[PDB]
Amino acid sequence: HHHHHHAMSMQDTLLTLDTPAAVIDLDRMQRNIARMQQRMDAQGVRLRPHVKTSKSVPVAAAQRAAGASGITVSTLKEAEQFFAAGTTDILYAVSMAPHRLPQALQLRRRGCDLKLIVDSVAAAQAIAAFGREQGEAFEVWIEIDTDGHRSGVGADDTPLLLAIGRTLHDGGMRLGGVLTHAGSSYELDTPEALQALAERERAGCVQAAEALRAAGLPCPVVSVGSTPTALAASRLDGVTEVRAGVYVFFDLVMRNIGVCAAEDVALSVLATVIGHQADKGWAIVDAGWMAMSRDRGTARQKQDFGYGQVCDLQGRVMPGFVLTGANQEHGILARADGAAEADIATRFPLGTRLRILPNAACATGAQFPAYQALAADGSVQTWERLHGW
Amino acid sequence: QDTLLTLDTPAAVIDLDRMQRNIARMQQRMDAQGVRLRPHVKTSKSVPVAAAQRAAGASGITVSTLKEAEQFFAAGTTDILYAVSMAPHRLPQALQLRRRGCDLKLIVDSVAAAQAIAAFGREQGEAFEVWIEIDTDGHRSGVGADDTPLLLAIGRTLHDGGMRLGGVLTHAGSSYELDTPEALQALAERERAGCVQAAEALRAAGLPCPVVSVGSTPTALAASRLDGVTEVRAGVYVFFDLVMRNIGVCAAEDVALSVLATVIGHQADKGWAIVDAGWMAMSRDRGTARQKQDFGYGQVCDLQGRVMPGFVLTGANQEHGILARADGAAEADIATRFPLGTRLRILPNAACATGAQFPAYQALAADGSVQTWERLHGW
Ligand SMILES: *Cc1c(COP(=O)(O)O)cnc(C)c1O
Ligand SMILES: *Cc1c(COP(=O)(O)O)cnc(C)c1O
Ligand SMILES: [Mg+2]
Ligand SMILES: [Mg+2]
Ligand SMILES: [Mg+2]
Repeated sequence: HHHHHHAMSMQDTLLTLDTPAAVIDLDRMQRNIARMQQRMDAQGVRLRPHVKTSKSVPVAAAQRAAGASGITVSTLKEAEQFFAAGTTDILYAVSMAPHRLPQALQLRRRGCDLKLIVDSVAAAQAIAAFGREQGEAFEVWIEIDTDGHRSGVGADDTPLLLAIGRTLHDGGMRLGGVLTHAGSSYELDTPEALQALAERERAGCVQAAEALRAAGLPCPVVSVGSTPTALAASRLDGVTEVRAGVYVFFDLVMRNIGVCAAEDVALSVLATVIGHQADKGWAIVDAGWMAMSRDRGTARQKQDFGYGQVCDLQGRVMPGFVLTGANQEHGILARADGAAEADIATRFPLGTRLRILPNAACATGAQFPAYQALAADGSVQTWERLHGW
Repeated sequence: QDTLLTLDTPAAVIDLDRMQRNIARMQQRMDAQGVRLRPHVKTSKSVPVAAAQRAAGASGITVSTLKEAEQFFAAGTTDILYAVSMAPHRLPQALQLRRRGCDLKLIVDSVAAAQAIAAFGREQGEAFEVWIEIDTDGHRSGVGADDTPLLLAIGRTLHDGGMRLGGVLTHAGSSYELDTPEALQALAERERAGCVQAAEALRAAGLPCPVVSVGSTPTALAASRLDGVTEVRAGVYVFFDLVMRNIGVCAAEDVALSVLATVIGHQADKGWAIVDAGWMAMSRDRGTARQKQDFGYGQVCDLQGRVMPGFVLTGANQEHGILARADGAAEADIATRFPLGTRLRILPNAACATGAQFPAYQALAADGSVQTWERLHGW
């Protein structure tokens, strides 16, 4: 059995991978994918996962297989990659730059049903003029600011919403919907505050759609979501789809917001112990910030996990030990409480492998060309992901 | 031709005239000290950047991973120091590089790692070259500078084990917390002294120690004398960054890496311009937050590279940066100053962190044309 025997001899596990490596526990990932799709199905709304967390074709394929409708992307590079992989229904959810209009036009002309978003009269004018010149009715949604976080028209700003919506509609473009992202949910840590923010996000985005429609303008989609508000919303009246992406893996920021446990976290960075400073209680590992990223989202939350929570090779949290510091290719493993562990070298011998849970999975993942997707039998497979623009 | 007007954004642009001045400045300082410069390529991981460093007089390179050793060896560079405590599990990869003809040097700071190297080398018929890392300032790895028994035990393990004990090295990375010439000079002296002290203790015990290697970019530029030292290692100086400007070893105008970004909208009530360089372009590094002037997620410059003091990225989401006044006020009519589609260039907090976010740099020539210079990602 030639292929079998060769593949067996080539197969990696967590003991044979070189470190650092970004490992996806596939069973935890599938539980996360099921949980989010079940919740949206219960709310009677579509799920349009945001692939910026993974930028990985097989990850998005698992989201689609579970029932997802389309994807959200954060770059046109993502739109190109996932359209080539067979995803047609793609929302580019970053305010459209006019100079990217030729690439968006080429993606639509090759058969990608690519939606763009704007929040200004001038961006709507640019799209409509290019669309008229090029004989393309782009679909464009208007981004709404519901929580003061980032881009978007105020939900209560009827004159600007009308001006933008008329610019698109009069200009022969398809005004397809409104969207909002309540990213301020990341500053909360109670179920009450998260439920209230999810209600403000839904209410505001539906308010903007109702004002466009009261002026005779079409607005068939109402799209909301962050992972914390997707999991917290009690009701989604008026909403057609919810966008969420970090949930596929979760991370320690999400654990601190309270929408998951550390044991739901599916992404970890496999690392090796490469030295010590025994008098300071330090183990030095080969996962520095270039593996973890410089994200320190947990520093301002209820529990600071430094550059990440230490787990053993079986993925079980080792409470009390975190990466307290990080240089580029070296992480400093020590007690979070600030005590010097006695005998750090017997606790973590040279060559020991550990798995570090990330502050932010979106930021850790981008540091790696690929993930190693870990199956229940202990084998891994390389799953590429996209870097750059 | 491709230029700053035609590139998609965000893009990581190296101003070649600025890079070359940085290259010349460091090389000239190391010449004046009578030491070799072994640049640390972990800042750029880019073959043409290191080629310009070599053209100006650099001797060999330092790398932070064996993937960089593979890349630079495949491009013809053979004098490579891998300056991260060696993991025994990567010994097969190091061995294959040496057998292929790469003169790859490894480092250790423990008896156990030295025993692992020496046993594998004897079995494989390879006299690995290994330097001992010395801790001269409490920053990271290494044998304590006055820890002679540890030093000698590692040295004897290597040399009596049939390996080539090639040298000692230190990196005084605590230089990054300083911001005065006096304090940088004293740290550079402490770095030099402790590294030299270790070499002398090896030699006094009859062990070879031909290389004494020190450096960080701040201590390379601040050191008043380098007696006893054979080479200096420095990397971030090739581009500089705002961390370095705040340490005081360069000006913002010297920073040769910037991120070209387009204005994609505004929040006029807040005086924000939104740009398409978020933290995925800048990285999450916020090293200037702990220094005397905080530059947020980066210092704004105009398309010509003019620094615009007082505008910085005060915040950043993944693919959106928030450009606003550093003084906290709301710029009145921000959209009339920076209309949609305006291009700006952002100086990074940490050149090593921002560079790693991009698959390639755009190297900007005097005539305004660019050439793409790929760089390495991953392990
Ligand atoms: C990232 C993002 C999402 C998903 O939010 P998470 O909390 O990261 O899952 C949704 N919509 C927009 C516009 C996004 O940028
Ligand atoms: C990065 C590094 C250097 C170069 O110091 P910079 O201040 O970044 O130029 C030298 N030696 C070692 C061991 C390093 O890790
Ligand atoms: Mg995120
Ligand atoms: Mg491109
Ligand atoms: Mg650095």
